[PDB]
Amino acid sequence: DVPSKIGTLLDLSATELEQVLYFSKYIVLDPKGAILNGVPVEKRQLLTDEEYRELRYGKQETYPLPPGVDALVKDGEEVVKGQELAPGVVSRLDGVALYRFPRRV
Amino acid sequence: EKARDVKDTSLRVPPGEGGIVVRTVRLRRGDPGVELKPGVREVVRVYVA
Amino acid sequence: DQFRVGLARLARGVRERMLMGSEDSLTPAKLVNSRPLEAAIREFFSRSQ
Amino acid sequence: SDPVRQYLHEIGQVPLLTLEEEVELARKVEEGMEAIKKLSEITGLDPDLIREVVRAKILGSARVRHIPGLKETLDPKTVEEIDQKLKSLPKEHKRYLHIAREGEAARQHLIEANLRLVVSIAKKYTGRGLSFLDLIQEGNQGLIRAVEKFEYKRRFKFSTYATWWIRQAINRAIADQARTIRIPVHMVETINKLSRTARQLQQELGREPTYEEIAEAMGPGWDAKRVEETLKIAQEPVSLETPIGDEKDSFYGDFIPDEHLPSPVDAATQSLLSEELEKALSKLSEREAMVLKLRKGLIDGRQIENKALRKLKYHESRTRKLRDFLD
Amino acid sequence: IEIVVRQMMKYVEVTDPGDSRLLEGQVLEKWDVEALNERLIAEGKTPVAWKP
Amino acid sequence: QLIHKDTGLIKEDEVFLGHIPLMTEDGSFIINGADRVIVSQIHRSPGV
Amino acid sequence: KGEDVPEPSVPESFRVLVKELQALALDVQTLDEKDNPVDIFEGLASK
Amino acid sequence: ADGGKVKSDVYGRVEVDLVRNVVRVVESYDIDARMGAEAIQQLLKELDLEALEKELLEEMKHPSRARRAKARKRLEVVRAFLDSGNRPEWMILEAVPVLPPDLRPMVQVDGGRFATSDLNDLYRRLINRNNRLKKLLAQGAPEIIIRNEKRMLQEAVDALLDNGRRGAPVTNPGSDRPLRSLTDILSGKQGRFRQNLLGKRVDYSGRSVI
Amino acid sequence: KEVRKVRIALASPEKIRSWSYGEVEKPETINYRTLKPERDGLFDERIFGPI
DNA sequence: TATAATGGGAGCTGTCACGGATGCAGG
DNA sequence: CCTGCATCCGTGAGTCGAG
Ligand SMILES: [Mg+2]
Repeated sequence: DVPSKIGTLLDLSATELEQVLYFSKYIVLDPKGAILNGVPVEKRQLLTDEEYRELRYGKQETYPLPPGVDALVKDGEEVVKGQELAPGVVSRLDGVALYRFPRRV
Repeated sequence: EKARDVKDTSLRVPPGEGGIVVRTVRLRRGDPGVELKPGVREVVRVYVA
Repeated sequence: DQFRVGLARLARGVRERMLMGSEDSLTPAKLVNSRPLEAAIREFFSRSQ
Repeated sequence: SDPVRQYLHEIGQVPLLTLEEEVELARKVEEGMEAIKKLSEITGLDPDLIREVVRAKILGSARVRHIPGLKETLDPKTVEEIDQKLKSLPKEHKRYLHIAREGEAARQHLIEANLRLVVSIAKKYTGRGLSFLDLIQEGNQGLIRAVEKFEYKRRFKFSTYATWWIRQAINRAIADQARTIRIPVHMVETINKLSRTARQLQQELGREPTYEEIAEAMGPGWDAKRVEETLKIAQEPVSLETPIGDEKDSFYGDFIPDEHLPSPVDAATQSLLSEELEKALSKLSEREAMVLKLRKGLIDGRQIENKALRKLKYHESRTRKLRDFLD
Repeated sequence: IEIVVRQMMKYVEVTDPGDSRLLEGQVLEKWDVEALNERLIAEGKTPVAWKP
Repeated sequence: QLIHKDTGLIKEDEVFLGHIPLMTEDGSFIINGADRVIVSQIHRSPGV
Repeated sequence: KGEDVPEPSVPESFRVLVKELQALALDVQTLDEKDNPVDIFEGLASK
Repeated sequence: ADGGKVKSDVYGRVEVDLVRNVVRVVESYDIDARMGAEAIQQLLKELDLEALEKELLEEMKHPSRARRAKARKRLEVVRAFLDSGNRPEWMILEAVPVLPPDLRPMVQVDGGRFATSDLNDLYRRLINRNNRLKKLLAQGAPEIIIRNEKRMLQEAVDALLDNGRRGAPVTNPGSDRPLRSLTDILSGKQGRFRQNLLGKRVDYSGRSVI
Repeated sequence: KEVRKVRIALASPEKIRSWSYGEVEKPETINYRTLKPERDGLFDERIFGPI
């Protein structure tokens, strides 16, 4: 019912309140020292699904290897964005690369 | 007189209506060519002119 | 038009029963459900404006 | 905007498992359960308790709720007590804790991974009296049952074993919730069988069958009366808001009288009855008054008995005006 | 018609709150703001400035 | 007729689809014992 | 009985209104001049 | 690990690798972020109305017209909640009321069949979805599932209180007729007010041709 | 006491619970065979009252 | 209780005029 | 960024009777 009472009290647009109540975007009660995109997370901030997934569960990615092809990098080795994991594969992010299901021992 | 198991539900002539009864129709369950809606034992129509 | 609607629904039923069941033993009798067609026509002649 | 499209979007976020990943997750789950049994053998706690503590730690601090199965209330305090009694175990025993944890994580991942299957199964069940999303949810319950009951040893792809449980739960839901007046599942089976049979008979006869023909195609024990009663019990109620007329004007429920509440003439009937009975009882001697009114229950609501009986027979034949109350 | 128009003229909007707890732009009945003003004047307080 | 693409087996049959209400000589119908009339409906003719 | 008609009491439709407003999670109270609750349900709806 | 020899550099979640014999901490935060009526209710309980009243009062002195307007519009709600003694968190429902069975009757008609109110079907939806939500909670369902379930619950409460208000209206199977909610009952031309209150059908009445 | 006023206000969950004669648990109406109100159902007599 | 199965489906189209809020290009 | 005008969304649209 416009203007929204709950929306007015908490100072949120109809669209935002819609997004939160119907489970589209999250909203932060306790930042707990979180940092996203270089700016720390302010309270009452609307996070998308991906954003919250990244903040809470961390960022990671899996890269498929064409069958019968060995990689250029080993298990547990640090990886930089742009560094290629195989002759056909390049990594998007930083962090540690790990071996998923070795075919040959 | 002892209490009777049933009560009088009979179809009576509505207020302001009436006439001579011209016709009657009686459809019963167990009659040849006669099948009512489920649960219905019998159906009676009275045509009054 | 209502016949067509009930017929398309009947077709949906046909495909739905085609994907399932034994792909060997099936007949047009076991595929075709007329209920949506009957319901479409009856709904038309009964409840239409 | 559209709930279904949103769910289908949230479903397309989790990528599908490669065979190795499926096998891995299933294995981790099974070994996790085994590890929970092991920790039960070690610590001496309830397998359910330990399982729910492990699950509590895996899911997060967001979800801790009392479980109907447990013998104790599960608060974060208690999950921390139990977690502290698990962590304080020797190393070789403490291994099984980690095994169980990664087991639960693998379980979550496994359930979340196969959610599309539930959609593709529930899309065939549309229009049976349950909404799409509800079918999807019950199918999800089936999927969870599948994950808990799945054995990767048999070398069967998970979709095979899961499909059965999904169909099972979806059908259970359709049978349970789709009728305003609840009819037990077996009776629903009976009704549906009757309907299919009638459709067959009518398909071959080129006309709607009678109760007797249905009784014939029904086999032994079935007669016309049973078919009629079964069709009678299969009748769904109709809405009071069912529109009457072409316009928005009146509802079907406006034509139905209330047969419960006494109309003023009925309250007046009771009043006049008690009054006339009280006034025409002048014959009564006091002893016969209290005793005969206790006979008919006119006081507390529940030889001289015979003389009072006879006197009442005497006063009935007298005024001849009480017939009206007798209908 | 005068009765109805009278009902249309019933309301005022606060131009200045004065010493009241009222807000600028708030709309209230003319009667209420007049009783409030007459009470504030009796209290020696600055009254509420309102627009018809 | 049911026709299999692979097999090629053709199973032909006549199935009963139910009844279509018939119009009487005068142009009305009898639906559930009561005489009814289907009223013709004017509308915008499709096109561009 | 030939006597005068009694004083009318609260109409049932208003009760229906109150209960339907309650099912909407809104409390509708009938009060006296002292701002105390008056019960139109005569203790029937109160535990 | 190692009796306290090795510890963590950054905030994160723990994956214990037994194969590689390494404790690997994925970089993540404990951040508390929620969705829906839980989050909103939490935000409502935290509200200090006097404080917000002060802030809005400070905003009331700004030379901008629009800002004073919006500050006023907010302060009206705030002060409403203040004076009424109503807690804002009451705008979110924990216990949903249930209307007496005689105001939503299941009654056998003349023909022996049954007639029933749509409120019964709405209540049925709500109850079923609440039960399923509870069971899914007790069984440790994943995130997405519980999310969708909570959404469905919210839409069931929506359907019950006001139907068709948000999204497409809830209808009965094989029917295009939107079910009648409490809101539909109260308001409208056929609503309880206009139909059964401001006017009534009366006894001791009649009619005829003049 | 004559009613001189009608007040309308938000209902706390505690108030809503203080109204209720019981929680409706099962989404059931009446028994199919007996046509009596089902226990803990929408029509249950143990909550709302005797038929 | 085990071949494997992994993102839905219908849509309703010829009123009209208002208050209020919300948003965007312009001074 | 503050004002003004364009645009979207929700809300209304006579009475009684009969069906
Ligand atoms: Mg037989």
